[PDB]
Amino acid sequence: PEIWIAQELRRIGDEFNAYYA
Amino acid sequence: VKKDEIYYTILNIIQNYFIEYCTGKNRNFHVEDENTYIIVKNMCDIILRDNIVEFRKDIDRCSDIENEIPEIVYDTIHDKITWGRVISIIAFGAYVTKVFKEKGRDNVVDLMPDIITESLLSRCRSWLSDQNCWDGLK
Repeated sequence: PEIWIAQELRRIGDEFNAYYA
Repeated sequence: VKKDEIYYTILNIIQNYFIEYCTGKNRNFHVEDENTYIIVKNMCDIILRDNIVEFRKDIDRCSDIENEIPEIVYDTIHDKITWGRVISIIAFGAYVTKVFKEKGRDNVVDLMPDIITESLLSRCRSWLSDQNCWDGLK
């Protein structure tokens, strides 16, 4: 629930970060 | 917790992006730092465009979401802080704000910027300060 959200913000944050320096 | 120049350096940008994202009105000329705002504004608009559907599912899966924002932020960057995670929080924060706005009553909308800025700084202040706040994001 609130933990699933947190983990998806980490996937999104980590992928976003890798593709842009 | 403490409202310093750092607290308001971040809040100014989050507050105006939420405003711009909810009303669709340009805020490039109300923000203190125009160059940062454009960068962060675009970063969040990319995340939203690519993940608005997932946000819509996770949000309908979670009742009582206003009082769960600090926990989501905590559980996103407790093991490590990165700008990618910080931006994802702001973008998802923006979506929630719009969602509570279209649900129709604004008293929460007035608080979302402070709520995430508080949650963000409760764990990342030194990390943000050691980069001169948004300078590290450029």
